[PDB]
Amino acid sequence: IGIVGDAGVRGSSQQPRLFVGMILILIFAEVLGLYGLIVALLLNSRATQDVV
Amino acid sequence: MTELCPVYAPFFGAIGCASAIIFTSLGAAYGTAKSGVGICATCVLRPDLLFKNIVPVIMAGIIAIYGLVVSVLVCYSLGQKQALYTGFIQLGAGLSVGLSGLAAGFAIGIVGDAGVRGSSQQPRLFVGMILILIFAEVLGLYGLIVALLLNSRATQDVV
Amino acid sequence: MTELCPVYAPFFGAIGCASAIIFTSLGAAYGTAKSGVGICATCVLRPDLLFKNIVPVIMAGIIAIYGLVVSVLVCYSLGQKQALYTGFIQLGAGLSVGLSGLAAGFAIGIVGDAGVRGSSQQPRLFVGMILILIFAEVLGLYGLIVALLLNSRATQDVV
Amino acid sequence: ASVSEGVLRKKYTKFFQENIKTHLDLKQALLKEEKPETALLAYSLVSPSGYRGEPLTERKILEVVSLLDEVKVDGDTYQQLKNTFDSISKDPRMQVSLENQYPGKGVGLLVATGRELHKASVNGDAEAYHHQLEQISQLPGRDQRLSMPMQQTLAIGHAMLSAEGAVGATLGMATGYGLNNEVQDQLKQGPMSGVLPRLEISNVKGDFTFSMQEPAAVRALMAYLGPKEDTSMSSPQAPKEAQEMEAARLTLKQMLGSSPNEHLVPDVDSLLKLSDEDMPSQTESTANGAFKKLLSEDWDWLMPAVRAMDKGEAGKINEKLTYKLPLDAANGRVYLDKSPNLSDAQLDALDKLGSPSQLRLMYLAEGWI
Repeated sequence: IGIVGDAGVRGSSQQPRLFVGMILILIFAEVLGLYGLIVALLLNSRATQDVV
Repeated sequence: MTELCPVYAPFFGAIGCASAIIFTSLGAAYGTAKSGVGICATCVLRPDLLFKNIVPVIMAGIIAIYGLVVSVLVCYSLGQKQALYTGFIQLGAGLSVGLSGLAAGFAIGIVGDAGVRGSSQQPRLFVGMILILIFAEVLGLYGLIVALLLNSRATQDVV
Repeated sequence: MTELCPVYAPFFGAIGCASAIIFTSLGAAYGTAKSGVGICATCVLRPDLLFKNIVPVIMAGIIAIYGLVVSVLVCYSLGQKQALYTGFIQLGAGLSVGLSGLAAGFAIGIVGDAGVRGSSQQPRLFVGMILILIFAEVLGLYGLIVALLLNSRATQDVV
Repeated sequence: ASVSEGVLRKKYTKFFQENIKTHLDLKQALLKEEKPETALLAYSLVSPSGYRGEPLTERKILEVVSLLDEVKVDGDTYQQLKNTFDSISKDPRMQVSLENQYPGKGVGLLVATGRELHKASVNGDAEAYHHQLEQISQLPGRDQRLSMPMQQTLAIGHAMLSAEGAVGATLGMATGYGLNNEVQDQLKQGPMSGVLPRLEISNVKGDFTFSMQEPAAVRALMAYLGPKEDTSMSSPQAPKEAQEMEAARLTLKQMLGSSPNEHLVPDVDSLLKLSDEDMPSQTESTANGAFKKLLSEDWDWLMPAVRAMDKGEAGKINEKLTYKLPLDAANGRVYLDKSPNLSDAQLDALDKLGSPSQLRLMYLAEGWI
C-alpha cells in the first residue's frame, strides 16, 4: 500500500484518469491483510473447542 | 500423552497454517507493488491502456488466494490430540505452497513491470507478456498441487 | 516406537518432499524472470521473433516439472511407522533434485537473456543458444536421475 | 481550418447564471441582442424535444450544448448540417439502422474474470484507435466539422466500457459502484464534442429523439452512410421522395471523404460469412490488411502513412516510417531499427486507393473491417 500509494499520487498529479487505477491496485493490496484476518479468525474459533 | 501423539504436535500444524498465507502474501505483495509502479509510470502517457495493463496485479492476487485455500484446509484439521505425522505433513504442505507462491510472485512482479513498460510502445508485446505471466503462474499452481496431495494423506490410517 | 523406526522419522521425508518443489520453483522462477525481461526488451523492435524466443521460458518450466515428479513420488511413500533410513533417503532425493534444479535454472536464465539479446541482431546465434541451453538442461536431468535412483531404494528390505 | 471550440463558461455566463429550468420562455432570454433570426437557430437544437417525453427539460449539459452552438460568426456550415439532418430522417433505411444498435425503443471465477479482462482490452485498443484518428482529420485535405465530434463521441464511449471491464474484474476477484461514477465524472473534463444537430425521428411507432453525442447513435449513423447508391433513387425517373433524402445521404458520405463508388458493408454478426455480391474486390482487401498491420505494429504509424498517401507517395512507406531504438545487448548499445515490413503486393494495393476515406478508417477502428 505504501509503495503503490506513493507512485499513484505522484502519477495522478499530472493524469486525472490514474486515480481510479490507483484505487483498484490499492484494493488488491488491501485484500491480503483481509486474508490474514480471515485465517486468524478461523484459527481463533478453534482454540477452545473440546480442549481438556 | 502418547509416544505417537505427543503434546508438542500441534506446533508444526500451526506453523504450517501460518506460513502458507504469510509467504503467499509476501509474494503477492511484491508482485502487486512492482507491477503497480510499472502501471503508474506507464499510464501517464497512455491512460487508455490503464484497464488493459491490470492483468499482473490480478495474477499476483491469485497466489494469495492459493495460500488462503491451503490455510483453511490445514486449519480445519488441527486438534489437541493429533500425531506428529499429521503436524509434519501440515508443516510440509504449508512450506510447499508458501515458498512456491513467493517465487511465483517475484517472477510475476518483474515480468509484469517489464512487460507493461514495453507494451506501452509496442502493441504486439501484450500477448507475449500474458504467455510469460502464465508460465509464472503455474509455479504457484504446482505448489498448490503438492500441498493438496500432502494434505490428503494427513489423516489416512493414523493411530 | 522402535529403535529402527522412531517417531521423528517422517520429518525428514516431509522436508524432502517440500524442498524438491521449493528449490525447483525458485530455479524456474529465476529462469522465467530473467528470460522474460530479455524477451520484452528484445521484441519491441522485432515483434516477429516473439514466439521464436519463447524457448528459455519453456526450458525453465521443465525444471519445475522435474521437481513436481520427485515430490509426488516421495509423497506416495510417507507413513507414520517408517524408518529413519527411508526418511534420510527421501531427504537426500529432495535436496538432490532441488539444488540441481536451482543451479540449472540460474544457468538457463542468464544464458537465455544473453542469447535472446544477441540473436535479435544475429540470426545464426539462435542454434548456439539452443545448444548451450540444452547443456544447462541436462544438469537438472542429472539431479532427477540421482533422485529417482535414491527413491528406488527407500523401501527395499527395510524392517 | 474547419473547427475551433472553447471552454470559456465565463464569456457568456449570463445564460447560465440564473436558475433557468424551463424550455419554454427561454427563446426571449436566448435573444439577448439585436439578432433574432440567428438566435432561434441555436435554440433549434432542443426545441422539437423541448416538451414531449423528457425529464425536467433542462439538464445542466443541455445548455452548454446550446450556448456553445456558435452560430454568431458563421451561419452556413451548421445550417447545411441542419438542412441535411431531418432530411435524412425520412426513409425507413435510417430507422432500421436505429433499431439494430438498440433493443425495442472455482473454475467459474476464472471464466467470468477473463470475460471482463477481454472487455477491458478490446475497448482499450479501440479507444486508442480514435486518438490517432482525430489527428488524421487534422491533416490538410480533410474536414473537421463532421469528422471530429463523431469520433470524439466514440472515444469517450470506449473509455467507459474499458473502465467497466476491470472494475468488474476487481470486484469479482476480491469477492469470490461508486468507481463507475468517478470515471464518468472524469471523462467529462477537459475538452468537449462539437455540436451536431439533433436527428429527430417521427413515424407510426411514435415520435423519438436521439442525441448524437451518444456512442450508439453515432454507431448507427455511419452504418447508414456505408453502402453505395443504386440505379434507382437518384435518377430523375423517380422524382417521388428520393432526391431530397439521397442527395442528403451522399453529401454526408462525401463529407467524410467517401466517393459514391465505395461500398463498405459492415461485418459483425453471429454468422459465418456475410454475402457474395457486396464483397471487397481484392484491391481493397489487400489494402485493408495493410491498414490493420499499421494499427497493430505501432501506436504512431497510421497518421504518417495516410499523410504519405495523400501526396501520392505511398511507395515510400517502408522508408519514411523506419526509426531506431536502442537495445542493451551483450556487446553494448546497438541502435537497431523498426520498420513496417509491408510486402510489395500490399504496397501496390495502397497506391490504387488514392486517399483513404475517413469513413473507411472509422469502420477499421470499430473492427467492422
